[PDB]
Amino acid sequence: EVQLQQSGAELVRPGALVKLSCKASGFNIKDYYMHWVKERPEQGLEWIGWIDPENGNTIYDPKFQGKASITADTSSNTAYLQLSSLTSEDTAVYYCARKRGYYGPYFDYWGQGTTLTVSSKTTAPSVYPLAPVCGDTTGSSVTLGCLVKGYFPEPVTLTWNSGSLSSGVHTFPAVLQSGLYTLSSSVTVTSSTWPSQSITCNVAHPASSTKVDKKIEPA
Amino acid sequence: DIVMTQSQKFMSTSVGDRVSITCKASQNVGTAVAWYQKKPGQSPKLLIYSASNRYSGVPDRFTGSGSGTDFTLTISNMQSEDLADYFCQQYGSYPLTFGSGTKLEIKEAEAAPTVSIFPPSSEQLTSGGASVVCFLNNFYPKDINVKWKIDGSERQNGVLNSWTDQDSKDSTYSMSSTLTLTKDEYERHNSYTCEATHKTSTSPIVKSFNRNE
Amino acid sequence: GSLADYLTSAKFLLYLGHSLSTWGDRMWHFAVSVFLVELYGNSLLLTAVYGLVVAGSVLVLGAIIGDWVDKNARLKVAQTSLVVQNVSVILCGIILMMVFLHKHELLTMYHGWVLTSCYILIITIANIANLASTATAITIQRDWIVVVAGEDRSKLANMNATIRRIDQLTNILAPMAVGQIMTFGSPVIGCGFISGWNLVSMCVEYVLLWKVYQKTPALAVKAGCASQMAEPFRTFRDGWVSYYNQPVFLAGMGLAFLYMTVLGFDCITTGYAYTQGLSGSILSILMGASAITGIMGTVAFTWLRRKCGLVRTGLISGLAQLSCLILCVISVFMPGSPPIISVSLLFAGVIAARIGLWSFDLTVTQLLQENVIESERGIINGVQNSMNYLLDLLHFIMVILAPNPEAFGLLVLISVSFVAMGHIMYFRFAQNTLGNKLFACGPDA
Ligand SMILES: [Co+2]
Repeated sequence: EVQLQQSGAELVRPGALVKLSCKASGFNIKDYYMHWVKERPEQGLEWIGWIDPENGNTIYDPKFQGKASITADTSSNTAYLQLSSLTSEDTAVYYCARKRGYYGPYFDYWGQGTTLTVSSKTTAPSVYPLAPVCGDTTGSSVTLGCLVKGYFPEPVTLTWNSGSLSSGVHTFPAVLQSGLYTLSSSVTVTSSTWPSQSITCNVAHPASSTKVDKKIEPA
Repeated sequence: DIVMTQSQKFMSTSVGDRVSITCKASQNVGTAVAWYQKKPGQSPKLLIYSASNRYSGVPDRFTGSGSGTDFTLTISNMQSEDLADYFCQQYGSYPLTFGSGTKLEIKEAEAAPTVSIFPPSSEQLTSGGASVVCFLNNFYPKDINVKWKIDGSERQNGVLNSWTDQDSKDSTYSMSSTLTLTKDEYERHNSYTCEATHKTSTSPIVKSFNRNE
Repeated sequence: GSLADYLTSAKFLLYLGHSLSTWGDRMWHFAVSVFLVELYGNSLLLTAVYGLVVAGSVLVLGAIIGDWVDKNARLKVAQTSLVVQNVSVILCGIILMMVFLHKHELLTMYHGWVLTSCYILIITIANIANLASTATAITIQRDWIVVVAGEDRSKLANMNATIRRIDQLTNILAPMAVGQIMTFGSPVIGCGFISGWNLVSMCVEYVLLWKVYQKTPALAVKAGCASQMAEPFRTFRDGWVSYYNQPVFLAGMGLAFLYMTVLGFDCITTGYAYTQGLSGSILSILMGASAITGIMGTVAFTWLRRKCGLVRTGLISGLAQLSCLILCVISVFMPGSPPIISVSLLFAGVIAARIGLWSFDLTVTQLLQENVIESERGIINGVQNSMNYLLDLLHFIMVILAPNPEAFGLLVLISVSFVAMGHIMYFRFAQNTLGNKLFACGPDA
């Protein structure tokens, strides 16, 4: 069982120094070429460079020449990626790969991947539920939605009507605005019981322990 | 360098049909093309190397072909476990370049959006912030245009639209468009409407909410 | 304890088998050379024709041999090739025995009809033996060595260097031993020794190959008129296009171009030395120096690979060889043939070219070994051999066209040029692998 493990969950301020590790179990890095690959979110796969742990020869891609530095330690059997002069464009997921020769056919084994995010400030989520009940005509489908805004450097979990869990609740992906994050969860499985039975959505942010539950009220 | 271009970014398919993904090279790479498949949230896997040879463990339904500039990966019978992102990589020359990637999604009958516009939140308004959010519930085609008309004006500033992923059970998409404005900006208006334009019908579906109401 | 373990290990058995095979091959080659120089006289035309025949046959059959090696079991291919080669050498030795026994009779039996028949029969048998030897080299030095080494490049380089040293030592030793045997007795006894040695070596190498296959369990796993001739042509075309499309095409191209030379020591260079008035003892000590510099090139290649890297090692070897070749180019324009300065400088350049060339050859063969898929090793190696012998065929043609000493210097220049071309081509390959970090050896700092 050949395995490659990496560190994870890296949060860094702009313009700093970042170090990623890649520990190999089941083989020796000395007999292989160790490559690093970067994946920007909603983007393609980009190649950083490669290193030969036997002698220390490291070759980089033209773009990641003055920004990345690949090192290796054979005794600990671990490769290292050093990132300097970090910018907001560098938030991505980094993979550690193994290659046989100079022109090896394939990358047989990959790493789990390390998530690197560069940001400025941290904050707590703000929940502002709102369900339109003004000028309603049909009560056969009540689509009640809750919007969480100002989430600072963290993913939030929104559970709508935890007492009666339903599959009709869709949680749209959070988007970045003004350095913070915004998300919205909308449930339309209310049917006719929604106008009378109380429905409450609870937003939990692990990074700030701000688990706040708000019940949607009629307008 | 060698630029690898994959034409299609979203290929719509059904279970049990052959799937062909193309990969084009800027120069003559020869037979040095390797195909990788990756599911969302996991490391990329190995399917085919040297554009024809299948790796040990890959199912036989994956077949690679092509040479020189054009390459193609074919799946004889699509299954639910083959919906992922596939890309091609060359190793003829350095630096190594990867493909843009192609995402495979299932096919379903066309559906119309179930739009719903929510008024600005009272709690947010008391906090000096106005956010008008309109949610389209279910619609099969990914492409859907959202137009926000405030006081009969097509405002195209400060609007963010987020679309969910393909639901496994229903094979339907959802979208949420939010426009952020100050309390004064919301006050200085009378008509607030959101119009969704999809391929289901030529006439856009418009849902409105009067400012006075 | 440790000595028994080393003598029982797979590496030692492989070394022993290769040493026996190369010793027998060199003995048979010297016997054929003696037959040619004595029975037909010192004719360069006949030797060039024999080289032309063997080079063309390998050029045509290289892809077929590589495909056959690729699409069959490892033990069966090696055993069949060894048996074929040894049987061919034994038959050639018996034929040479019968020819040498009737020396005066065959020289006066007829106008030369029987003599030409013997010549063509010997040439055909030698061609078959050379094809078998090429198949054995492809199946052993490219397939079995990598599997035995496993995931260790230092071990692979050490095995390649030891193979090269064994080849150099047997090249410098076995002709001398068989020549002493011939001169103490008669050529018939020499041919008998050739035949008996080849038979015993056949049996011993069969047993040794069985032992090597048993000791390494990773050799049992392998990952994959006109109508009659349709498929060999398809195999030839597919192999050549696959070789052309390989990313290590330039390195093999340069290695093949390096064979286009007359600046060796088994070529007409010795004839030129004789025509310049040099005794045989000088030639013997020069051959010894060439072998010593070959060993030096092997050890230098190992050290340079360990310290700098494969591509930079190839570049350094190429630069060294080019310096030696420009020394030779300076030599040819010195006073002498169109008095000792010219030949002295030429020989020094040749020896230093030998060391540089051996380093470059080791680098290129390791590059081909470690960057080729195991399902296409044989066909690529066969096409590489075909190109090498194509360049050798061109060299034989050139030697045929200009036999006189007076133009020999001109020939030398041509050789030099081609060598440069090869290295230039390798340089391009280096760029495609290294870019702007070409002249930087060691860890980045
Ligand atoms: Co030979």
